[PDB]
Amino acid sequence: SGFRKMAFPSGKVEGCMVQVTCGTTTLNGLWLDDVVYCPRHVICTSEDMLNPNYEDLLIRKSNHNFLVQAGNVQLRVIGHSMQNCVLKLKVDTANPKTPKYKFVRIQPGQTFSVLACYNGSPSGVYQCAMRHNFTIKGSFLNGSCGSVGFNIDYDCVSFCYMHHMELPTGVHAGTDLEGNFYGPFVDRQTAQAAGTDTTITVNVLAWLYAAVINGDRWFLNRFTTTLNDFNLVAMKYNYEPLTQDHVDILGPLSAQTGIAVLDMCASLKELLQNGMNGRTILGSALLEDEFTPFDVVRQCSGVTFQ
Amino acid sequence: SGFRKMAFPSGKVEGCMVQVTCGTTTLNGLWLDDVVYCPRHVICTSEDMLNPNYEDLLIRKSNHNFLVQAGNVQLRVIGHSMQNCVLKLKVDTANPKTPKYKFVRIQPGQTFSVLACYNGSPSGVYQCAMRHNFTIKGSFLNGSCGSVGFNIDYDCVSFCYMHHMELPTGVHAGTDLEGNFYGPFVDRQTAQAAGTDTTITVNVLAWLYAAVINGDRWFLNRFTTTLNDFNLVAMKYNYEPLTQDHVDILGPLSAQTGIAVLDMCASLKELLQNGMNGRTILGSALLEDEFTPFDVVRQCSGVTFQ
Ligand SMILES: *C(=N)[C@H](C[C@@H]1CCNC1=O)NC(=O)[C@@H]1[C@@H]2[C@H](CN1C(=O)[C@@H](NC(=O)C(F)(F)F)C(C)(C)C)C2(C)C
Ligand SMILES: *C(=N)[C@H](C[C@@H]1CCNC1=O)NC(=O)[C@@H]1[C@@H]2[C@H](CN1C(=O)[C@@H](NC(=O)C(F)(F)F)C(C)(C)C)C2(C)C
Repeated sequence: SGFRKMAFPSGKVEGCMVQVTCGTTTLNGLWLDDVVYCPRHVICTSEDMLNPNYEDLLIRKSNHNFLVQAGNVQLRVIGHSMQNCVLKLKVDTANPKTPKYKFVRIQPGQTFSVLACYNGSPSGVYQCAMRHNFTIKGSFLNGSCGSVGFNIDYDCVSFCYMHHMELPTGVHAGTDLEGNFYGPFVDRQTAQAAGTDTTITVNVLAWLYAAVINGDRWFLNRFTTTLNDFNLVAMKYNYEPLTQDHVDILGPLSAQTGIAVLDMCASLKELLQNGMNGRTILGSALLEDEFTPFDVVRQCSGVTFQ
Repeated sequence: SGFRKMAFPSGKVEGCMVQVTCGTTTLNGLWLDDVVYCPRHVICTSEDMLNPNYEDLLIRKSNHNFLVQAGNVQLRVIGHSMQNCVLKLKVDTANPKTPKYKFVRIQPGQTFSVLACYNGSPSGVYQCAMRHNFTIKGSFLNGSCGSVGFNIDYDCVSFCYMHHMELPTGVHAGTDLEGNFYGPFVDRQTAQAAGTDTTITVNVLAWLYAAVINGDRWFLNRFTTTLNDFNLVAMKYNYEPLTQDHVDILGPLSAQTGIAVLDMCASLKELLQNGMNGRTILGSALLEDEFTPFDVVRQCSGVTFQ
C-alpha cells in the first residue's frame, strides 16, 4: 500500500544527456542517435536575452562554434539547424545509449517526469503535470535549460518537454521536442506571465480513487449527482469541466473500487463546498490534481518498464 | 526557482536490479559485482510466512534452486549464504554495470530515494526519509520486496535500505544492505506495529529555509528564542528536540539567507502554536519534515552527479 509522487526511472534519459556550450553560454542537450537537441538561446549572450534575433545569431556561428561534451568525450558537430526554439546539432557519433524514443506533444493535465540537469549531468528527477495555463510547477535554476520531460511506455521513452525559461510566481515554461512552445510564450527576456490556472478535475477524482484503494474512505458520501450539476459547482471553484472522455478514462478506477464515477463526483462536490474540516486525504491537506488516472493505475498495480 | 520532492537519478541503480525466484516466490534482487542481494523470505512459501525458520529452510535449498534473471539472461548461482535478513547469492558473472557503491546504515531523519521494482524491473522512483520510529512512508505492493533505497555522492551510490514488509497504517519497514532491520521488526507475518513517530525538527527548519530562498517569507517574525525554550514547545507538539549538531548542520542555509537558526526557530514556534491560518508554505498546507538540509542545498544549488 501507500501512495507517493512516483517519477519514472531516469536511466534511459540519463544516457542521452550532454552538455552544450557556445561561447560562454552552457546548458543541457538531449543526445538521440547522431542529433543533439538543445534550447536555441545557447547562441545568445546575456545582452541578447532582451530582444534576440535567433536567425541572425545562428548565421554567425559554424559547426565548430558548438561545444558538445558527452561526459569526458567531446562530440564533433558536423551540422546544425534550427527548428522553432530548439537547435539540432548533428554529430559524427551516434549515441550508443539511445533508447526507443518518441516525440509527443502532451495536452494540459497530463503528467510527466522531469530530469533536472546542469552542465550535462543529472541533478534529480521529479514528476510534474502540464497545467491548463501551459506551465509546470517545476524546480529549475540557472543552467537547467535543456532538461527534458518524458514518459515511459514499456521500453519506449516519450519525450514531451524541454525547459526553456522561468515565469513569475516561480512557474516554468518550455517547448516540445519539435521546438514549439507550450502556450503563448516566447524565448526572450521580456514581460510575460501565465494565465489563470484551473484545477484538473479528472486528476483530482483519480487521486481520490487512490485514497479509496489505500483505505482512506472518510470523504465518501451516500449521494450521487449528474455530470451537469457537478460541473456547475466545479466552475465556481475554478475546476475544469468534466467531459465524458474524462469519465470513460476513469472507468478502470471506478470498476476496481466498485464506486461509480458520478458517485465520486458527489463526494468531491461536498469537499469543494465544505472543505476537509482539518482532515487529510492520503496525508495531504489539499486536493491533489497532479496524478493522472494512468498514474494511479500504474502506481497501484505495479506497472514496470523494460 | 521552485521546490519539489526531487529524487536521485536511478540510472546506476537500474542496472543492478535483477529478478530472484525460488520455487514459486519471486521478488527483486540487487546485483553488485558477482553477488546478488535479496530478502531472505524468497525461500518461504505462503505457509512459512507465519513462523518461518529461515536457517532451516536454507538447508533444503541448493545453488540451482535459486533462479536469477538479469533481463532476458539467467545468472548461474555458484554459492549462497545468509547474513541476517538478506541472502547473498554468488553468481558466475560479475555485473558490468556495477557502479562505485557503499553500504551505509542511515540514522532516523535522513532522506533517500527508493527505486520501486517488480519482477526485477523498475516501476518508479521516489524520495523518502527514515522516520524516528524506523519506518518509511513509501509505496509498495506484492512482489516489491528487494527494492533498495540509495543515496548518490558524485559517482558513489550509497545503498542504505532494502524493502522487506509492510506494517499497519500503510507504513513500511526494511533492513540495511547487511540485513539488519531498521527498528524492532522481524521478517515474519505476525502482529507488529510501529511506535509513535515524531516530526523531524531539523528537516522542518531546512524546508522553511527553502521557502525563504524561493520568496515565501510570510511566516518570518521579528522575534528570537533560545534552544531550550524552542525545544520545550517542540516537545508538546511531538517535535524532535533540536540539538547543537542540528543547528551546526543548518549553518550553510542560515548563512545563505541571512537568517539565524534561532530566529527561524522563533518563526517555527509561532507556526506550531498558531498554525498557518489557511496559508500555504511552498504550496503545502502542512509543515514538511522529509527534506534534509543537504536536500535543500542540493536542490537550491543544482548539485549534479556523475
Ligand atoms: C536556462 N538555463 C535558464 C533557467 C531559468 C533561469 C532560472 N530558472 C529557470 O528556469 N532559463 C533562462 O534564463 C530564460 C531564457 C532567457 C531568460 N529566462 C528566464 O527564465 C527569465 N524569465 C522570463 O524571461 C519570463 F519570466 F519573462 F518568462 C528570468 C528573468 C531569468 C526568470 C531566455 C532566453 C528567455
Ligand atoms: C514483498 N514482496 C512483500 C511486499 C509487502 C506486501 C504489500 N506491501 C508490502 O510492502 N512483503 C511481505 O509480504 C511481508 C513479508 C511477509 C509478510 N509481509 C507483510 O508486509 C505483511 N505485514 C506484516 O507482516 C506486519 F505488518 F506484521 F509487519 C502483510 C500482511 C503482507 C502486510 C514477511 C516474510 C514478513
